[PDB]
Amino acid sequence: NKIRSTIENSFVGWELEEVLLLDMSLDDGDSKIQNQLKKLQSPIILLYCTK
Amino acid sequence: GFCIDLLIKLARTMNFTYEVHLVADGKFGTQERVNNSNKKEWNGMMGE
Repeated sequence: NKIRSTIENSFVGWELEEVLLLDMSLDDGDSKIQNQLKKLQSPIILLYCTK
Repeated sequence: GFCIDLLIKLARTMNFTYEVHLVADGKFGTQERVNNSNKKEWNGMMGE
């Protein structure tokens, strides 16, 4: 929410390319996670996950 | 004037009232900074 709000309020040309919310705690979803990782490829990417 | 007659013509086929309120800024207004942060806010006409 903070990222989106500061992107919208800003006058700078920031272009968000999709949001990745894959869960690593799921079972048998490793192939889906790999597919999503392959699909998404950007020079700059932020991460929000545990250690 | 012109636009007033247009809205009167609109009224006779829409069954609604009106209370004219003239602008309090005297401008059309464009996308401008809020002068408090980086946010851009509407001024002039469209903000009203």
